[PDB]
Amino acid sequence: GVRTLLSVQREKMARLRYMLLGGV
Amino acid sequence: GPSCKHCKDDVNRLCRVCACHLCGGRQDPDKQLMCDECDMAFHIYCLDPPLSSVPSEDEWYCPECR
Ligand SMILES: [Zn+2]
Ligand SMILES: [Zn+2]
Ligand SMILES: [Zn+2]
Ligand SMILES: [Zn+2]
Repeated sequence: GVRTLLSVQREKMARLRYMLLGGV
Repeated sequence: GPSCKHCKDDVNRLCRVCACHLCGGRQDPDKQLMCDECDMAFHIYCLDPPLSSVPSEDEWYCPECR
């Protein structure tokens, strides 16, 4: 699928969310 | 650290590196296509001609890489 800036931003937010928590 | 040296991740500055490579605006990130070659962002309405919608394919390439 064509990726949007939004989709990329959401994936970075998700990745960050896991480390914000502590990785689990 | 920042993710973009050019705008230091200042969301109140235009940036043609991490936002629309054509106009620099961060508005409508849902309408900014990512070139599957150079990974720049492009407002569908900044392309010449403008795309009335987000393409239905699996990959897209900007006017600079085609
Ligand atoms: Zn930037
Ligand atoms: Zn634009
Ligand atoms: Zn490109
Ligand atoms: Zn360019």
